[PDB]
Amino acid sequence: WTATSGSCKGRCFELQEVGPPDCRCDNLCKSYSSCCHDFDELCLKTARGWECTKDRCGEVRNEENACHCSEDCLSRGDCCTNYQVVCKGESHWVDDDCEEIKVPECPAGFVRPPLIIFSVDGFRASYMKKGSKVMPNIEKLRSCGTHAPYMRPVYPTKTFPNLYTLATGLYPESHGIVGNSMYDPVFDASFHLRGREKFNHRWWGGQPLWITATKQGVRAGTFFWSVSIPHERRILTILQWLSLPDNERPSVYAFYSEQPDFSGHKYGPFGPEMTNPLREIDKTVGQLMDGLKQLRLHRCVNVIFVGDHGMEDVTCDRTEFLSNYLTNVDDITLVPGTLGRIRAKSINNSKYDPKTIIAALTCKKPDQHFKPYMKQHLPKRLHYANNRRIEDIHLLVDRRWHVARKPLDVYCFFQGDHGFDNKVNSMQTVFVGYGPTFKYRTKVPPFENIELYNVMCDLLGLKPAPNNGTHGSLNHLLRTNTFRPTMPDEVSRPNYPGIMYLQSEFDLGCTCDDKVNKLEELNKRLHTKGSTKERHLLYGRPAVLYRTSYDILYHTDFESGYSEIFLMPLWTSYTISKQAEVSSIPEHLTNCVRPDVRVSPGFSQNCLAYKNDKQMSYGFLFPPYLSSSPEAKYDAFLVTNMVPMYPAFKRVWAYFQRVLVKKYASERNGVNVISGPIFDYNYDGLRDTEDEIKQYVEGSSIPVPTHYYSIITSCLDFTQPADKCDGPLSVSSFILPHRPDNDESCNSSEDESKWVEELMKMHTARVRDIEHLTGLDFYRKTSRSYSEILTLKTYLHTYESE
Ligand SMILES: *[C@@H]1O[C@H](CO)[C@@H](O[C@@H]2O[C@H](CO)[C@@H](O[C@@H]3O[C@H](CO[C@H]4O[C@H](CO)[C@@H](O)[C@H](O[C@H]5O[C@H](CO)[C@@H](O)[C@H](O)[C@@H]5O[C@H]5O[C@H](CO)[C@@H](O)[C@H](O)[C@@H]5O)[C@@H]4O)[C@@H](O)[C@H](O[C@H]4O[C@H](CO)[C@@H](O)[C@H](O)[C@@H]4O[C@H]4O[C@H](CO)[C@@H](O)[C@H](O)[C@@H]4O)[C@@H]3O)[C@H](O)[C@H]2NC(C)=O)[C@H](O)[C@H]1NC(C)=O
Ligand SMILES: CC(C)c1cc(CNc2ncc(C(=O)N3CCC34CN(S(C)(=O)=O)C4)cn2)cc(OC(F)(F)F)c1
Ligand SMILES: [Ca+2]
Ligand SMILES: [Ca+2]
Ligand SMILES: [Cl-]
Ligand SMILES: [K+]
Ligand code: NA
Ligand SMILES: [Zn+2]
Repeated sequence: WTATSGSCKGRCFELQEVGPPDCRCDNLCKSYSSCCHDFDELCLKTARGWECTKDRCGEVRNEENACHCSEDCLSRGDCCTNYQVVCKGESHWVDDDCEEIKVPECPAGFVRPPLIIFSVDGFRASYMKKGSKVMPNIEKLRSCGTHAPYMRPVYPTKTFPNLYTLATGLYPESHGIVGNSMYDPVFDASFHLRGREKFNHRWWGGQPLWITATKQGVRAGTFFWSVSIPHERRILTILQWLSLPDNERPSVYAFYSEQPDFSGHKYGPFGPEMTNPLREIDKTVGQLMDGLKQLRLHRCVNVIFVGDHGMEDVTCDRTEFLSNYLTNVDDITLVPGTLGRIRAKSINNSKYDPKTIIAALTCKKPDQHFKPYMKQHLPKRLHYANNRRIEDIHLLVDRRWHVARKPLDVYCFFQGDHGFDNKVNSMQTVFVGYGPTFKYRTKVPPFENIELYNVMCDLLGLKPAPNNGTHGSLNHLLRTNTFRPTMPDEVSRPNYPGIMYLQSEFDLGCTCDDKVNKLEELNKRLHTKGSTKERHLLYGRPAVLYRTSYDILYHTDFESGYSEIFLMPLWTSYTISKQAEVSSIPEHLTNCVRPDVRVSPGFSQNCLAYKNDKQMSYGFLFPPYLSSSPEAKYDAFLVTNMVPMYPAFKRVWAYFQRVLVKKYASERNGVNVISGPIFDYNYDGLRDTEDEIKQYVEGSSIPVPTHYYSIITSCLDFTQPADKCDGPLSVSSFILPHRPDNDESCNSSEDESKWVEELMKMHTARVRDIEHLTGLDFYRKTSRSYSEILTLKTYLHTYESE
């Protein structure tokens, strides 16, 4: 109930929301159907339009007008944004030369530069270049401020998940807004893009920027705008707020445009009808900047120009239909479109079996334009699993396509859509930062939108709530207010075991044909005490950030941190130069596993368990194929370098180790590799404790990894070899799912050179993803600044063209 007979006079776009049934005058009142009767009359004025003309200059204030051209408008803060241009001979902001903003130039009484977040829906990254001739205000922002070639959204590349990620610094699985529609089975309720349930506060987790600000004494304008409030009125309202007295004036604001998304859906990302929406957004930016300039705030305010996601070409005819695959199609509910989520239509159907569904959807047509996944098997880079609102069965849809349940659901209207995998080029969006706190004419590398919350906090002097950004990885965007973190302290120090066990103490069912001089006797002791470690451990040993028991093991070709709890390495580190040679496994060592006399039988794997486990085999973290010499090759067969691997995954691993590592050393002028296992049985993106492990090698305490990682590092200047690099580093990484079949790869019956690399690209990862999953902290000893290292740890190699 709304008692809509109260008044909005003197309350237009009130910041504090007032409780029902009292009628509201805030920028959302229309969305709750709850505005006072006189709201449109008093707060949505339109008379005489949005521009001064020559004849209105110096007019008598008439309060019916949309904006004013009278002499008192600047003091009042309600001039049309072109007032000084038309009436005082001033120039438009876009026609002024760019001049470096070295310090905030703010009116007296401003305690910090304000921040305005100018958010644009569906603004694809390539619009900055392709639409540059029709967007001169945006282009001036871009070239005079700090910009990135693109900004990576979160998955799914939908509106609310991205806007709310921007607000919180959280992945959708953590903030809770996991799609543009959702079913929460605990609440037994549904969330939709349209409608009222989305306003319930229980959907929205974490702490958004406006709350972070309020709790720390920084006032915020309201970020949300009802669709009917015209853009010009949004701008004028922000300008009015900025004219408030010091004690009432907010320090943070958001503008939102529904364009160019709204047109992009109808015409495609580059349809000829797209030029006008881009022109109109540019005009709006112009209105803000002229507006700020009249108030003497154009060298005071930090402005962020940012999109939620891009836009792809998608039409009705590129729809896949589950009714072409499933005979049971009416026993499921599909969340459809550019992704798919499946659950049982009824939870009382005991016949519904997800395994049969997955199987019926797997590699059934030769060009199938979606791939089914259990959500825990999705690429870890998507961070799209640890929420009850994400259905167990997921469909990753190819770019340019839709999935639907039946043809009747689709009957064409639209030519554009978004929602796909967040590494897809067409889904990329924009970032520009302009103002005293940003750098001047600076280009920064692409970065993820999860990082911006921290930076917005830095811009405002706020302490960010716990989030998924890596605070300091974006310090290179900022002139000042940088955040200078310290490296996490190591929690467990390693043991450095010497030779402590006799060969006959081991009864492991392991066999090796190895019963085979003082020059090379002292030479091999030094290799075991760590004499080559500077070659293979380039950036220091990783730090263990949790309580555990482990050992450092040195060898000629590799160093490892061996866990006595998980009975295998947490990490193995080695360097392969450009000139290194690949050799084969000699016949005398094919099923060789040798006890490691530094490590007790009781903290060692055993071969018998693998013999008994008919499903599980084993591989090696340091590849025997890349041993430096025949004598060094025996080290690769130590039981302490062994890890459990399904024979299907061994095809992947073997191709990586035997072919790809050498290929990368050739291309990159050497590589350093760190590899190891990951255990994430509860799909939370975080390292499992021992008691979370759901699968062991039969009859043993040897835990089975869910994934295997590798971090491949070299010199960014590839004319310098990886091991003698003076400057910045280059990295690519992977987190490969450790699966007993290759059902994920439809071409896996062919040679590994036709399908393994494609799998690995799909499972590309950031170093920081691996850190969360392992509790390790890498790159502890470089000669680089820590912030530069944090940037490197957040890099994702996407394998998309420019
Ligand atoms: C990305 O960054 C984020 C933010 O840092 C990381 O997420 C954090 O991860 C922490 C580690 O998992 C997690 O810590 C837990 O918090 C529990 C209290 O949580 C409530 O309070 C906080 C603070 O206000 C709030 O943030 C939480 O909000 C979540 O839940 C609400 C719904 O209630 C959602 O609206 C919101 O979206 C959010 O959901 C997300 O997180 C939850 C988990 O908290 C997921 O289940 C959701 O799917 C979704 O992802 C909460 O309102 C606290 O109770 C936990 O403590 C248990 O475990 C510890 C182990 O140390 C144990 O010692 C404790 O005693 C306790 O155990 C008991 O409970 C167990 C579980 O019921 C039980 O099994 C045992 O037997 C014990 O009796 C724990 O400290 C923190 O909440 C979230 N925060 C957020 C915002 O998500 C995230 O990890 C990062 N991601 C990556 C990849 O790095
Ligand atoms: C960049 C960050 C800081 C941010 C900006 C804004 C900006 N303001 C805003 N205002 C209204 C809408 C809106 O209405 N949008 C989107 C789809 C729909 C909903 N429908 S509709 C009106 O048809 O129901 C269009 C969207 N953005 C909001 C925001 O909060 C949030 F994440 F929760 F969104 C965060
Ligand atoms: Ca959008
Ligand atoms: Ca986990
Ligand atoms: Cl969705
Ligand atoms: K076996
Ligand atoms: Na296959
Ligand atoms: Zn859209």
